[PDB]
Amino acid sequence: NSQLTLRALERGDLRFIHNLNNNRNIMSYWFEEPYESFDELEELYNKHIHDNAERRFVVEDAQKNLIGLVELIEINYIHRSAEFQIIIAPEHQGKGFARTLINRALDYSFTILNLHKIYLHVAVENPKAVHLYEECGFVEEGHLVEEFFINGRYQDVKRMYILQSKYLN
Amino acid sequence: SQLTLRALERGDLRFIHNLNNNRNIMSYWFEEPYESFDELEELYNKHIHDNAERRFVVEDAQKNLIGLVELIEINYIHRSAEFQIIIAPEHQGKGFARTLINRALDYSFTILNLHKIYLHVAVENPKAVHLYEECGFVEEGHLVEEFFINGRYQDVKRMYILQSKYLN
Amino acid sequence: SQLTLRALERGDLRFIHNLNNNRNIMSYWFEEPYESFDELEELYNKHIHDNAERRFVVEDAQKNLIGLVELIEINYIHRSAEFQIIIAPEHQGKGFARTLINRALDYSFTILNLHKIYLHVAVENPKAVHLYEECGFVEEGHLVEEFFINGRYQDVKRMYILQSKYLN
Amino acid sequence: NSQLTLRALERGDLRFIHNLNNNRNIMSYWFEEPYESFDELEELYNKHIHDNAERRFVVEDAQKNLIGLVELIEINYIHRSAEFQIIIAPEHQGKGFARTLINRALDYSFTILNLHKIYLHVAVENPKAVHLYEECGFVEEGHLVEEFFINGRYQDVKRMYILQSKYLNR
Amino acid sequence: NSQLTLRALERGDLRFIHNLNNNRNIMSYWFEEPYESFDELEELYNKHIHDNAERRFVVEDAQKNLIGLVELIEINYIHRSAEFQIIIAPEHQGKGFARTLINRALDYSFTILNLHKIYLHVAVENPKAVHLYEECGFVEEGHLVEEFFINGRYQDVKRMYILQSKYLN
Amino acid sequence: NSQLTLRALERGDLRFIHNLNNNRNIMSYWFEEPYESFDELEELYNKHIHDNAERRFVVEDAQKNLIGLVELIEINYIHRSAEFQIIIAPEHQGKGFARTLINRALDYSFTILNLHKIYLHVAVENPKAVHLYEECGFVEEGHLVEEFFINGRYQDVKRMYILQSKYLN
Amino acid sequence: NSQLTLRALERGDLRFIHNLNNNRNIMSYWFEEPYESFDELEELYNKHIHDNAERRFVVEDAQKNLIGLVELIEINYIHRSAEFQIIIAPEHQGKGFARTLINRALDYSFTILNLHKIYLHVAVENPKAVHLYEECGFVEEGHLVEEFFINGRYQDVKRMYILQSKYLN
Amino acid sequence: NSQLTLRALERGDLRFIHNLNNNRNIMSYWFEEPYESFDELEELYNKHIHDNAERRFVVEDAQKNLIGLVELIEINYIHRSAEFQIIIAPEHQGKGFARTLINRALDYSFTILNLHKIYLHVAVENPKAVHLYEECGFVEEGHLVEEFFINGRYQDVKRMYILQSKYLNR
Amino acid sequence: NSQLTLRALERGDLRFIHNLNNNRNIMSYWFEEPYESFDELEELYNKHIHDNAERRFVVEDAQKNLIGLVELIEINYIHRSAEFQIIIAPEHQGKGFARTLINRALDYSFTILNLHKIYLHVAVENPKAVHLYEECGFVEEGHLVEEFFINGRYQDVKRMYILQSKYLN
Amino acid sequence: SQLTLRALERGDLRFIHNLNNNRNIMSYWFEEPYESFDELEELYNKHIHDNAERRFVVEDAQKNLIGLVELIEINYIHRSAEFQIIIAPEHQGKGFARTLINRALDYSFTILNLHKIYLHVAVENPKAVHLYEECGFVEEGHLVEEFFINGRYQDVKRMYILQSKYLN
Amino acid sequence: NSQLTLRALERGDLRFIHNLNNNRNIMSYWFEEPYESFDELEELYNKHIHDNAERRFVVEDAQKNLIGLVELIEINYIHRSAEFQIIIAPEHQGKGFARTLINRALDYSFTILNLHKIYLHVAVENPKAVHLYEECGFVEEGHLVEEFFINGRYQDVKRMYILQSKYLNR
Amino acid sequence: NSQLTLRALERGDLRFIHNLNNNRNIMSYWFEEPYESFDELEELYNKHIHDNAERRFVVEDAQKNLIGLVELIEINYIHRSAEFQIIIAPEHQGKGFARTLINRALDYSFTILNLHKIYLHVAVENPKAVHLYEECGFVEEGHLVEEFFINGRYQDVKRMYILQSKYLN
Repeated sequence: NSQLTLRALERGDLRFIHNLNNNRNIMSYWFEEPYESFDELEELYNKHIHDNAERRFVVEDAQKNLIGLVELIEINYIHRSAEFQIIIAPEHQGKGFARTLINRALDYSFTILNLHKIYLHVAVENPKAVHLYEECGFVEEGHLVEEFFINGRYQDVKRMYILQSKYLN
Repeated sequence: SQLTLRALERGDLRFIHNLNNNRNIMSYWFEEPYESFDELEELYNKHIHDNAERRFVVEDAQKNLIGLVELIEINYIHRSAEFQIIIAPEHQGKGFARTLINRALDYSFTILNLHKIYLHVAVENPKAVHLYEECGFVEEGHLVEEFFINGRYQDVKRMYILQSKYLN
Repeated sequence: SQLTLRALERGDLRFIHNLNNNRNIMSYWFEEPYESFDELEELYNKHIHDNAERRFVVEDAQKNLIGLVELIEINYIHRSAEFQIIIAPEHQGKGFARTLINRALDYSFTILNLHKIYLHVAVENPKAVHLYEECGFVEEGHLVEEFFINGRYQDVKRMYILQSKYLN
Repeated sequence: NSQLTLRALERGDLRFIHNLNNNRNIMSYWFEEPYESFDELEELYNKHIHDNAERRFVVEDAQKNLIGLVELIEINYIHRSAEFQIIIAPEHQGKGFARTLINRALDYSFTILNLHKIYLHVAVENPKAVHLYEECGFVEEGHLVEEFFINGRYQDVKRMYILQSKYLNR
Repeated sequence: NSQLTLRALERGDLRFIHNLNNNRNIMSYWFEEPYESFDELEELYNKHIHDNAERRFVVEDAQKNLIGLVELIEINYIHRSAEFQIIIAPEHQGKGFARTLINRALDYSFTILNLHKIYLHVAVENPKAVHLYEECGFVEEGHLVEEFFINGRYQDVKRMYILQSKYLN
Repeated sequence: NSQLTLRALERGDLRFIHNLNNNRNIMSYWFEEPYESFDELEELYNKHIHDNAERRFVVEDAQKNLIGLVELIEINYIHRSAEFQIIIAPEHQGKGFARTLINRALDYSFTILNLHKIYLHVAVENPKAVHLYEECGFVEEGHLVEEFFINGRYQDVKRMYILQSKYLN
Repeated sequence: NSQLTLRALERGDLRFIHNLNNNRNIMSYWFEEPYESFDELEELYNKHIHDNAERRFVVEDAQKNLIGLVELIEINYIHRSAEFQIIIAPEHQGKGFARTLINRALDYSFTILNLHKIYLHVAVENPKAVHLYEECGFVEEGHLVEEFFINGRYQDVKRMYILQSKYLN
Repeated sequence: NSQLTLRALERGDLRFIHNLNNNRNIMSYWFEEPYESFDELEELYNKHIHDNAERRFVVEDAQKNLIGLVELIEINYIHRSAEFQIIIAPEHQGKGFARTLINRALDYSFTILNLHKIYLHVAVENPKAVHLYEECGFVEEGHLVEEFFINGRYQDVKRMYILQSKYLNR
Repeated sequence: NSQLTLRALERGDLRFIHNLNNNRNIMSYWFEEPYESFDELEELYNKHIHDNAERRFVVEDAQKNLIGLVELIEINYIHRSAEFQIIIAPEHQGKGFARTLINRALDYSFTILNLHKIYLHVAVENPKAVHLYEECGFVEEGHLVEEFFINGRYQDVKRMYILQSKYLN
Repeated sequence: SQLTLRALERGDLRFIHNLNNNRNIMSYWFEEPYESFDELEELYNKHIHDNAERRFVVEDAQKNLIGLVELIEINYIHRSAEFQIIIAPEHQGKGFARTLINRALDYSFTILNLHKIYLHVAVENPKAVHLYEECGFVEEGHLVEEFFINGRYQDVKRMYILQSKYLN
Repeated sequence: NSQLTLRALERGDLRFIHNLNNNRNIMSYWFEEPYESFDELEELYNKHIHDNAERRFVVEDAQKNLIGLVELIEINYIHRSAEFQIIIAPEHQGKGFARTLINRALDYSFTILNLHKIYLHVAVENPKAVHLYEECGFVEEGHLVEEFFINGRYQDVKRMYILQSKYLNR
Repeated sequence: NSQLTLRALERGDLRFIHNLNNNRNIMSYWFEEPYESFDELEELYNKHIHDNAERRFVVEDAQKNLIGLVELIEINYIHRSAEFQIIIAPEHQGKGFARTLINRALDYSFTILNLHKIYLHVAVENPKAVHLYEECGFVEEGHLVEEFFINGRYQDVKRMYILQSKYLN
């Protein structure tokens, strides 16, 4: 709903993020191996406290339930571009929060970091997310062929993208 | 009258963090409303001896955390300092702005021995530029599209006040 | 069916230490049954980012610590990995061997994208070499007097299984 | 020709590399700023000596004249994919060398590194980069809109790729 | 002239820099104290070698003579702004290289660094400096009152500024 | 010949090593990538100067020419085993120095290092290598199936091994 | 009274010292800015644990109430001289403990460190302290003109002093 | 004369500084021990490169002959006051240079550093130090009793001062 | 009894080991000074966590009572030799556990580290231990004359020894 | 008889600190009665392995902290050591001096194998120089104005005793 | 003869020491591996500069020709005992030097170090090591069975000793 | 003579120091072992460069020849005492430079270092040393019995001492 907010990740939030980072199936559409020790994650978090090339956001409702995660990575201040990554948690999915949350990472990228472009990557075989993004104003700019090994085979992905004005206006 | 002003300590940091992740308060500082505690704590721990800033916490007599005030970029040759100010939204509209701005000019001019104090303020903050004008500040600057805030390029004033006019 | 497989954490380490100081279990790994927690903890803390190994903990649904499984010497050119396995003596003879070996080949072949998996197994372990044979492994090696264990020089098998045959 | 070879980027080759990373003409198509200290080149070079995620190639002829460079970067060892890029030094361009150099690299990635997918990012306003790349076998899979700011203004670039599949049989 | 080119500052140049930072005529016009040991200068360098908020340029002619120093400082990245500062060696002044070297500077920022605003601070009693900024398109936006104490007295400086739009177009 | 002697690897030799580790003909037969900067090589050295699980030998003739490299690696200490590897410089191949240099190697391990087992891995399609190990007393014990990807293709290698007993006696 | 003692400062004592270091008015006659974070103080304390150039003493009664602070700083073992600094706390002042406490810092400087001279600095505009010191045997040796910025203006101070014998005898 | 200039103390000037810090004649009035390693001079020099609390001046003539030094120390930026001291090398004393050197320093402190008060500590048994200092405008504000042990015995020193007030108008 | 086990020393075990390291009389037949701070010991323990040249074992019964300590030191993997050291605690002595425990350090040295020789050192004036060792298969190989200062005078000691087969067979 | 002597540990340090800030006890050691715990703790942590000193704590059977005894400047060539001793004022005049001095000479001569033990004692300590004389020590030194203590320059004795005379 | 002297092992003497620690003939009786980097020799040398537990002696003649070495190791300062060993460089063996060298060492240990017991470990298959050692006064106290693996096979060594007692009176 | 001057010890002098500390004739008379590597010497130096409890003097003649070494050690600061030690190079002995170099030494301590007591320790069987201290005003105050083991035997030394008063006056 409108109650949904975003907030900078925090050390208190690191069990909730670990639990999602070890879920084979949540992690399956992020193209990332489900194996992170709470030691490795914790330490990767600390090493990156001051890395200005990312914003990692924890997603919350009103009753203070952690809904999921929005991430901006690969922020380049020269070309003004960033990669966006969203995970809604197992217990918070199929509830209709996607549109909202995706739209606050643009709101953020665009109304705060003054970015020129946000781009994502999405499995053609997760053809629910691609309609979600479309319906937010993202257009397809590449059919990456056999990019990422997911689940026993090489799987294709769509690079999608929305520009700053487009969102802002 | 009941409003004291004292240095920033450690069990002050969850006050600061809170306000530091608020859009409607940070924008007025132009800053980005993203700072985790780790960042906050660690950046605190690195300036602990930096003699170029005075970070103050505003308290009442009941000792409840009223706001903060900063004297940043203190340059000891030209004796210039900037002044930013924040009242927590929960102590706004109480008539605390004038008192807290004068203690800040009272610390700068009567303790630090400074020559200039300067602030930057959003132009769209029309009931605020007055405040500082009303405290003896005068615009010297119309900054065209200094800060990108809330979707667009925006203008802020550079205002200024000297020891010569606050002490005299 | 009820057996999950997940990365090695910190409040896992008294499980590991225990088994790591057991003769009748370590010998089957050829290793020495001497490792204190300090050694264990500190060596853990030094490979935390080593991307050449995947150390997994076996749990049930009741979440009781069933065993561990390791993918060590992962070489990303030849895509070969070794596979060691341990079930705590208190979950032995329950019929857990096949399930846990297949999840290990399922992690190696379908997540890591590996070409080879290889294990070493005592020759005197005659109801075990079968197990892996029975899981699609085939001896390529009779290692003459590789490991000194339990008083004498002893032989182990080098067995192997490819992504080509586990996926097909 | 056949004289051209690739080898490990060494410490002594950094006054060669600095000079090309400070050239506006070369860099502005590599999409990176034409600015970098020898000190930023060498210290960044020292930080990455052990990084199994890249191979950095100084290209030489038969008389050891420094011709050009070749990177293979972002070397992921799950998906087995990398990014491939190439400069040929202003003094050795337009001599029919690019293909040998693309080939050698794809030979290295595929017959040695064992990668599944070599991909390159190429600008539309560089029509002979696109072309040479097609000749060598690369396929476009993308057209990225105003993805990089380059010389006054936002420009599109293409993505093009070959698989181990395609290169080891032709 | 067309022989003036900008290149990154280098260690082997840091003696030339040293001579301009310990000269009072030039550093007055930089609001900064003309005292800086070769060790401070060089330790400061090493300290800011990876620092993305500045670009420090040496200026060469055709014969590899050393001309001057262009700097872009406080490259802010949200707001896309830098402050521009310059020194033309004493021996090399009043040959009309200024405009071409303020030109090169506006070029970098706006064509490569994709910044919106270039801004400087120019001493009101250094009007030569004032009149070189105005022909390159700078506009006054602040009259900073008693900003710097210099040669025994507190002076005024002008903020002047030029925007990306106005440059290219 | 009797002029071939082993001595510890030295820093001043590490250029000679450098030339064999960046050569593809020789490193194929070492199951290892022919790419290694002088900095990796030399930083790796310093890293393993006190490390008791390897002995790294340079091989000299009478005239102090540099011949080759003998290594003993993974000197395990419970089980008394090492793996033996070798390279004879290209210029120095096929003069029949091999046996004497595999000989010296078996000598060290078994007479000074009191190891029980010497073992190697030899590329099946590098049979010259195979036939040099068998005359020095090595016995095959493994046919490692598709162990190394090399020149575009996954190959087989032989484990071969020789025991302390069989050497001395 | 005679019950008053002195004891080396200690980490347990650091809230009591902080509370005095942030009192504009206690700190006003010490010429020192009232702004020390409990972090800065704590850290300055640690950095100086072994600095033999100071003695920092906490002042206590019988019931274990912390009365104030006596400090010796700038101890020079060549000329034998030190600066003395006393603060009695807000809740312990106007009680007649000054004479006593001042006399145990001499007792200490003189009977223990074997110092030759103790000197202080005192605002002419805190003309209660100057009579206190006089009445302890301190004589005036300079009228420092406009030394220290206190409270909106430059204020004068008396350098005072008592020699070793003078005290000891 | 007018040829004399002050500049930043550099690494190369420390064999000049060592030699004066090891001279009993010079130091014994500066109140400091005539003993210090080059190693103690250079390592202490390295520790203080960034210290905004001091300015250390090598004085030179027109031919860059090393004449003397000048410190301004204890540079407090609330009270805006400092201590000022000066040696003139044994080979360039008694040539009428001291005033230029005091002036230059007071020019630096007042027209650049922006200090409110420059103070010096001078010995009674140095009557031409007291004198030169008066000529330049300094006022005694103190007479410190046996404040320093110097050559066998305890000696008094005076304190003398000028304000920015007095120097910028005369 | 047969219930007796050995286990790698551990940080929890360090009061029990300290208490024995400060017993003049237990430490008297170990030729070692009874003075180790729990700080020195603790720190010596940490420094040696990964030193492969020793095994320090804590001895336990069934009810989890710490019986004493067995130590292997000076393990040399080239000659295969080690020094063995046993202490049974004050409250666990004269109970008949010696034979057992000595025989598990051989069992360990011989069945696990694959050592060739274990040797000890024993005061001729502790002529109970020498019969204990004899009765375990240790033979005397030197009468060290006036080796170790124990209790006011230079005392002689027997170097004793048992070989691997001898034990194993 | 009931008095044991053992090494200095960590939960010993508030004993030591206490005595270390006492004038009437430290003076007899000539030392300065100023040492904070931080100094004490940290200097402890730096000599933990220094094999030139043995710092002992005196306990009774009831295990109450009776005093301390030190063997400092142990030189392993000349085999000389100094010996300082302190009984807490609350265990003084109990007749503990002789027993505790002999255990110290018993540790030095029969464990450390030392040749000399030497102590320095205030001359104005006339019922103490006797004590050590009475334990076999003999003045070799009248140190003129060694130590400044309690307002004035003062003399101390250098006394000495050898392994040759304590063992024989 | 009387020209021979011992002195502190210095940094410059390590290319002399390396060469003897890499000789199979010399080392194989010292019971240590004939293998060690200059880097392992120098870094181990750097780690032990302050170690009061050893004295390491380069032996020289009258013309400073490097003759041989001498260690005294495991220098315990309770029991006052040490291990003593000695090499004489292949080019200066069989010239009647060993005794002087053993003597000098026992002079150092007993008249300077003040040790109670100097002990050496000697191999049976070195009958003139045993012999020379007896001549100098050393007594066997042990015969250690197959204590070291040396040249293909396990060998026994003897232990031999002299006390300060015996050496300071003969 | 009047050409003998003291100056601080310097790194470039530390070879001269090296030659006196490895000479047995001279170090016997210093109660210290004539063995000290150039690395120990030079690492010890660096360690005590800021250390205020010693002054280490080299002694030069007019021609910059290197004469000897004067040291002041254990400069205690409460009690104002140092120990004085000296070496006159062998080549430079018995020319009557001693008194002037013991003189210079007493001069420093008492006129610059404001110490009350100079003390030394002189080997009873080194009476030449004894008779040089007595004419410079030293007085015996201790006969240290069997203090140092030297050339095979434990000797006696004299404490001798001289006071500030007696020097100047």
